[PDB]
Amino acid sequence: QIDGFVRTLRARPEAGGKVPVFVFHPAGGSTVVYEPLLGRLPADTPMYGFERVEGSIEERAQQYVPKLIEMQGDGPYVLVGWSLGGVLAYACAIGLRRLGKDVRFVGLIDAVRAGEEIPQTKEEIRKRWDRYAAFAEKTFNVTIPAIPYEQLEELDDEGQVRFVLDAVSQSGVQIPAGIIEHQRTSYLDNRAIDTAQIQPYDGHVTLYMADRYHDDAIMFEPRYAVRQPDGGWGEYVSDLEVVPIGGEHIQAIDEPIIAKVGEHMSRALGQIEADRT
Ligand SMILES: CCC(C)(C)c1ccc(S(=O)(=O)N[C@@H](Cc2ccccc2)[C@@H](O)Cc2nc(N(C)C)no2)cc1
Ligand SMILES: CCC(C)(C)c1ccc(S(=O)(=O)N[C@@H](Cc2ccccc2)[C@@H](O)Cc2nc(N(C)C)no2)cc1
Repeated sequence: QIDGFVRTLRARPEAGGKVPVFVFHPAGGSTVVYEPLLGRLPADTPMYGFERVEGSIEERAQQYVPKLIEMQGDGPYVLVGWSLGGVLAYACAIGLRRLGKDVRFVGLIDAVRAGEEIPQTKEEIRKRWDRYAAFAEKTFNVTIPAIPYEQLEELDDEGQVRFVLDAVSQSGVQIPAGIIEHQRTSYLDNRAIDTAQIQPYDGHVTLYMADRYHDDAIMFEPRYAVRQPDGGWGEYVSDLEVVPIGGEHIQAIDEPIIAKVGEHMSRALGQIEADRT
């Protein structure tokens, strides 16, 4: 079922069988988010999921790649991710092609960059914690105390979350460990994405593109309110296919919208099966 950070969603047969689909977890989720999609792919398509690991996007990809190669050798690799999962899947594609492997398909499920660039100032840090508090108040129906932003401004990201945690606690909200963990790791995944530089990629990428970011995303980061038609990826990917799916970011992995992703993706997998012969 789960081996290290690999989840089997559908095991491959001992020999032969279709090309496996590798899916990568989003922020604050496991790879069980990909079950609806699995149900929209051909019968007997294997699927394996990469769960969370620590580091820069690059350092995460560096841990996934040894395992991808252990499971699939030379290729063909099919790599899919929703949201952060999409960033991870693409990082892995970069790395696999550089090692001389065969990546046939990268499917970014609404992995869309913020419409504008995020400063790097002490003011932005203050504003981001403000937005996080408003999100946490709405999401958990609690009161978050005002933070003294001096002596937090100067810390790194982990130092910043540690301090906000001590502040929430000292105000008298005891947070379940599971929730502390989840929100810390999600926040740090967001920071990993933001500080990563996207690398050019001369393979085929498919971007499944929703209409907009959902409310909580826009509340957390207002720049998600604006989208480039190419999701920010046209800069880096010469062979980019953009498939419109409608709806919001958060509905992209739910029915009915995942039927569009699944239909399109099935034909891609069909072509790949036709050629392995
Ligand atoms: C559901 C997975 C996924 C990837 C789609 C997701 C993960 C996390 C979030 S969140 O961080 O922005 N909000 C969460 C806040 C929380 C964290 C930890 C413990 C309890 C709660 C929940 O509200 C989310 C959630 N949705 C549901 N539904 C039943 C819709 N349950 O939890 C949003 C979507
Ligand atoms: C830390 C608190 C919380 C729950 C609000 C949060 C914030 C930010 C993220 S995120 O970094 O994973 N943001 C996602 C959009 C979203 C917002 C909000 C919720 C889910 C999802 C995509 O924006 C990622 C993503 N980046 C890209 N790029 C191309 C850079 N593609 O997808 C995740 C949870």
